[PDB]
Amino acid sequence: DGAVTTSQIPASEQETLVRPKPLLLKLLKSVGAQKDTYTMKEVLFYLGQYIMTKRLYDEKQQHIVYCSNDLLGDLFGVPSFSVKEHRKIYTMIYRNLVVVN
Amino acid sequence: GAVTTSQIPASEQETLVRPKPLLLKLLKSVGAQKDTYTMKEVLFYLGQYIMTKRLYDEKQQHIVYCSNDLLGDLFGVPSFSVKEHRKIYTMIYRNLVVV
Ligand SMILES: O=C(O)CCC(=O)NCCCCCCOC(=O)c1[nH]c2cc(Cl)ccc2c1-c1c(-c2ccc(F)cc2)ncn1Cc1ccc(Cl)cc1
Ligand SMILES: O=C(O)CCC(=O)NCCCCCCOC(=O)c1[nH]c2cc(Cl)ccc2c1-c1c(-c2ccc(F)cc2)ncn1Cc1ccc(Cl)cc1
Repeated sequence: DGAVTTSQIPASEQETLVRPKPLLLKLLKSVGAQKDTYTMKEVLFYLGQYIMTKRLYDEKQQHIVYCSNDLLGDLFGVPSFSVKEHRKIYTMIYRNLVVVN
Repeated sequence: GAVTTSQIPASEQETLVRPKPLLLKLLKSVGAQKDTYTMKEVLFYLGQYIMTKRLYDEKQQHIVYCSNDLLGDLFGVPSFSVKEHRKIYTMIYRNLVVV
């Protein structure tokens, strides 16, 4: 299973095991995820998959994602965001999941 | 899909190309349906291929290790930097056939 690491977020935090809520789980499965429980790295991996495959990044500024009017925009609750602002991105993903025990 | 740059003239990114069979197969493995693409479109599918297979280095995410992968056979290097767009265009241009 794919996973991505960032240098901006503590390791132990990236390794948290989590259970996506239904909308998020549906998004992940739409890009090939098979399971119900993931580390946060694996969640970041499949969301990268999704952004890429729907070409949500802006053609001119490819670090800006326009998620407005898209399921991702629903989940995150913003029209757009920068892929450089990782803590921000973790904050947005968190309300869409439950931590496992 | 489609993607573009700014180290390469935008006109040139729109150039219409016909990948050779191995490169075409690589593109088919990530969902490309056509025989001919814009260079932008080819780049887009190559970026997807690299993302999906995690060819990029874990730490240095702008470095791609293609050694021992079909991508390496095509490109003829074991690694390269995604920031060197001309070098990447050149590698792709060597893997086309004529429409
Ligand atoms: O040329 C330059 O100057 C810059 C080029 C460059 O450095 N490119 C490197 C791209 C590396 C991509 C590695 C894989 O990344 C991911 O899996 C990933 N997952 C994400 C999920 C979200 Cl919600 C947002 C972004 C990404 C993302 C990604 C992306 C990305 C950009 C556009 C796109 F369509 C897909 C992914 N770029 C870097 N990353 C790494 C990353 C990891 C964790 C976090 Cl919290 C944020 C970012
Ligand atoms: O997290 C951070 O702090 C910084 C991260 C960041 O800035 N991310 C930028 C967003 C990534 C953009 C994704 C869309 O890009 C592509 O479609 C693309 N296609 C390629 C084909 C090859 Cl052979 C190599 C790289 C890419 C690539 C890509 C990538 C990339 C990096 C790692 C990866 F696994 C996949 C794509 N990063 C930027 N790009 C843009 C780009 C466009 C044209 C050319 Cl000639 C070179 C690069």
